[PDB]
Amino acid sequence: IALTSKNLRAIEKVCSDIMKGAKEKNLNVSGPVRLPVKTLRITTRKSPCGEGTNTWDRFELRIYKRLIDLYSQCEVVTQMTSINIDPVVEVEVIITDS
Amino acid sequence: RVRTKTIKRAARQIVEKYYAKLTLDFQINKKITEEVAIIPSKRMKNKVAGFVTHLMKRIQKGPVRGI
Amino acid sequence: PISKKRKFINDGVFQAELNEFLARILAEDGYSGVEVRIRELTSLVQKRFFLCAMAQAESLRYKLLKGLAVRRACYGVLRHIMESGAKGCEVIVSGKLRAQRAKSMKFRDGYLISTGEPSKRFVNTATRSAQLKQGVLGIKVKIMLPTSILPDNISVL
Amino acid sequence: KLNHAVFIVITPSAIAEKYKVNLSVARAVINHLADSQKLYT
Amino acid sequence: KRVQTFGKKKTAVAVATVTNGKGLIKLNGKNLDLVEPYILKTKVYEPLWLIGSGKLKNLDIRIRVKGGGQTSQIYAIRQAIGKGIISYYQKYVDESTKKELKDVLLRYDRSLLVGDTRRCEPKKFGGKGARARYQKSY
Amino acid sequence: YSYIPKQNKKLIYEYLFKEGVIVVEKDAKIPRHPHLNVPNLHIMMTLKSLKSRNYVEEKYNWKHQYFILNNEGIEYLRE
Amino acid sequence: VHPKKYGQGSRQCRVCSNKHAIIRKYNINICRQCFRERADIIGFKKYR
Amino acid sequence: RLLEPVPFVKTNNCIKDVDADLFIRSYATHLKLHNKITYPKWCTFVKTGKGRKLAPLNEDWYFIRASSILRRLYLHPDIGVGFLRRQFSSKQRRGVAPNHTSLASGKILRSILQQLENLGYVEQNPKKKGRRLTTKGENAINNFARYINKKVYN
RNA sequence: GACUCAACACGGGGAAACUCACUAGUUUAAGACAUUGGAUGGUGAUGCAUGGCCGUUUUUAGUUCGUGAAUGAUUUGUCUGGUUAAUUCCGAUAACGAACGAGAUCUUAACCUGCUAAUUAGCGGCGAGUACACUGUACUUGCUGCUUCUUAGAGGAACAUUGUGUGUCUAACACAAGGAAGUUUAAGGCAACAACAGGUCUGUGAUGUCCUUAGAUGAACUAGGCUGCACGCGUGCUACACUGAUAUAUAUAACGAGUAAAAUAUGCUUGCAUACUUUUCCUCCGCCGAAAGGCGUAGGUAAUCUUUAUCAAUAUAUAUCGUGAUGGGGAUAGAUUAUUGCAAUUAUUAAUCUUGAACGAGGAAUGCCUAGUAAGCAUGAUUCAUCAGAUUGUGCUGACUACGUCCCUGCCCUUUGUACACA
Repeated sequence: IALTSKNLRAIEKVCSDIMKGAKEKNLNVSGPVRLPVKTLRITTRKSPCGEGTNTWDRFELRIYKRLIDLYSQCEVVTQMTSINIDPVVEVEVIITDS
Repeated sequence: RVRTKTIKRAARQIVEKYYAKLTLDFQINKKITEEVAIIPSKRMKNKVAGFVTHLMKRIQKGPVRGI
Repeated sequence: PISKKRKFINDGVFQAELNEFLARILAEDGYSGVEVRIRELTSLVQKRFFLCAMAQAESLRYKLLKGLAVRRACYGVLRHIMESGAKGCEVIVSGKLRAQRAKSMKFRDGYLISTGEPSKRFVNTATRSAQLKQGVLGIKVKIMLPTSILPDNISVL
Repeated sequence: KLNHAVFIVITPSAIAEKYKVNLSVARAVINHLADSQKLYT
Repeated sequence: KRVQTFGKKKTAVAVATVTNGKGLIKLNGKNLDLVEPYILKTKVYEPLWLIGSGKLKNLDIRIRVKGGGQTSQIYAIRQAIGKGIISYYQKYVDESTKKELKDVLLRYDRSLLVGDTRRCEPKKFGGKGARARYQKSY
Repeated sequence: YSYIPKQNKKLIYEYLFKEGVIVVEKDAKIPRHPHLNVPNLHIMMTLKSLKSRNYVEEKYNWKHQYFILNNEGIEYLRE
Repeated sequence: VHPKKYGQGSRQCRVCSNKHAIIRKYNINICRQCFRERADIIGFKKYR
Repeated sequence: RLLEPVPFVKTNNCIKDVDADLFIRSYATHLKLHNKITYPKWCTFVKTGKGRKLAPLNEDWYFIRASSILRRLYLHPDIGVGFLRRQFSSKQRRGVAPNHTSLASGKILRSILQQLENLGYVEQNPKKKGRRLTTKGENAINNFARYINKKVYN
């Protein structure tokens, strides 16, 4: 079960949900995986006309991705995530056995 | 470095309310200032903490103009 | 099966379409949320796929395209804004202005923070171009939401 | 304009200045006598 | 038993681990003598004479290096081995000698225990140079 | 030439009738429409004519139309 | 016509429909002129 | 001069505990003495790399390179031709254009690899796709490295 | 188009088709609506009709208001003085009190929370060894205590902190110590008020007005043009060598970026139509070719494959040269092999060979700069089918010198004189 988003507070609340749900269901769960942040950037020039001092600005989009693993029913986990999820976050699922 | 009027008047407003718990010690005065104040960021919180310490070190060596 | 970066930019592009769709169609009322009237909207979207500062700016635009005196009614819009509860507001209109000389007047009041990241977060700013017999008029409206609390606000009881 | 030849302290510069020779021929003479830069012997 | 410390000087990064042994100090798969610059061999030798080969005779300190320029990893390994010996003295060998060891280290240089914060700043606008822009002609 | 068969207008009129909202895409060189197995050159020469006849209206955008079907054009377009 | 699947003739800016100053980073496929103002709502937030 | 006082215990259990610089020259001399590989004739009319633009000017460059690739084979046990080309890549002066790094010519490295495979020091396998040394070659190079270590030690 | 800073590697402008706005031309209706009437479209003009955006004043400290006070324009507040990053504060004060601006705010480098944790990362432990030690090591195979190390969520830490001093003993500044941090710790972006008749209607179906539309100023295609040159002006690359030219070898980074088209067969007679996978990115490898380049496959929509227990160079250690326009240096043209692109001729690009200019460090003038910065060295990305000498990031090699001044220059303040106010 991995998540991806653009706003860190969204992933923070989503993660805070899944640890507490896992502790409530008392099932074996891996610890919160804090992946390195991947940042997307582009530089462009202001002044649409060719006159004036050349001025450029850069942008930054760091994308938050974290991993987790659980031994639980694929149906109950997707139901709880859908209950406690927001459209901004995108989540994928993978299960373990031991 | 100098200081700005906003945090200057912030440091003037307190002390007048609970100088009793405020002492000479910079560390405990700083611990007090976040307890008493409502500044939302750490930098100016500890800035005004140092400023109140700076006013205390001139307290009780003559008139202090206020408080 | 596309890369996550391309998925992110694609959804950003789709919401870039969505917000300008909102700007185009949401003219008979303010903003009452977005859907992830309604029948035609959802049909068009699916077929193509497979206090409110923005509303106040639109109201000031509709003002002038009715052909109303600007000076008499901008003050009324200002009263409406401070009755809605803004700390302050600023309306700037640029263009011909009933003459062949380009002018501009700013209507400042209240706090009206103008620079800084806190200004970016708190100030809701909108701009709009309105056609006119001999050109267009640019209207920019900025309104700061009432203050979490601003860093400059210091108070102790 | 070089003029030195090979026909007739061991540091190459000193030997070259002493015998009026180039550095390469000086190094060759140094090898001949003993038997880029390195620590002095 | 086994203690592990870290090293960050300049861009390079290193990992140190001090364990009981017979004086086997290895950098990656090579020896510290095989670095090539004897100038930096002097730098790695600097901490050793400040502590003691006799006291190192029973400790093995493995070292890994991954990244950075030559000066960067020599300084990184210097400070990493300083931290490793300090921690392993604090833990295993003895504490009475540790205070004198750290006193000698600081009275010789503060760069051994902790490195510098200097690093390359983001290249600015204007021109090729970071703190300079292009030549202009009137 | 570019003569447009009558069956083409018949099918496109029936399609827009049964749909009610048509996105026809400003591009004209694209061979086909995702939901129309028809060349896309004719659906413009018909749609601009119909709009100029003041029966359907287009809000317009960049490279997109979003033509809407009005209430009064249904009777005329039926036959 | 003589269309080609390469070069500036293959694709153009989506909003301004011009053949000049079109970026291909991350398949944005848009012109910088309008990208400057659409950047914020797209998500391209400037930090430096 | 080339020997220095070492204040820590060495291992000398393989090639990784000996210096490369003398290892390459010593094993090139051993290769010349043993005539393990050919020169070969064909390679001595071409520059080592495009950026070099000049002859190696040593006449033993093939054997000097063979032992270096052996060293690299042991240093990490997965060798291809791209890694060798990148390692032996050199700067190239493009005339009036700025200097730019370019790779060396890969045919000489391919020939060296084929000759080493013929000698059996290296083997190819699907798993661990890069070139790696056989156990026989590994122990032989271990004993050879220890011999060199003792020769330069005492 | 743009003409001092504030034009001239700028219009993201590295132009074989278009791009293309021009030329020699050729076509088209792609003229909706009610033969005919009749518009849309337009890189046609107008930035001196405009909107928005931007570049300048301008990275500086300045701007404004309420009330009060002093025929009027106006003045004060907004200041003699001290300090500074700054109308930043202290202070005197017909002003008192406010608002914007500055500040402040937020990422990176940077330490800690033995926090919070582990995929694709690491620390280990042992399951079997490859050779040596001896009473583990370099390299291989598999699983599992744990997260300082690889990384990142939150929080803390720095506030002139504490002492020795200067200072109206006030605002501040100085030295020493701890500390990763004592110039806000350094770099960033937001940039007030007002203005330029600054640039842009060639970026837009943003845009009025004037103009064109069948022989189009719409679109498409054919050959060209910005790549041509007595010359001048910049921006840049290469050198003028011995701290260097040539040859090998070892120790090396970070930001990066990466998946409506091929081929096969059938029919007709290589081409057209038809169905099947994906060929349509980086690529590792094994081979053919010095190379350029080519064939077939591992991997990856990506901390997993390029590649990252490591992709460049400055070095580095040793050889030749030993300062002689020399072998330096590569302007110059000739011969070719290959790819890119339907098309490279105005030989794109390119491996190889031959060819062999200036250059002995540069007048008057002129530009840039105070610590990971100068400079050198490279290298990622941009447009890119192919082409960086251009632009914008990243890293390595870490310097000489102040730690101030107003002499020039450019601004700012006060006073002053004006017959100037398009100043």
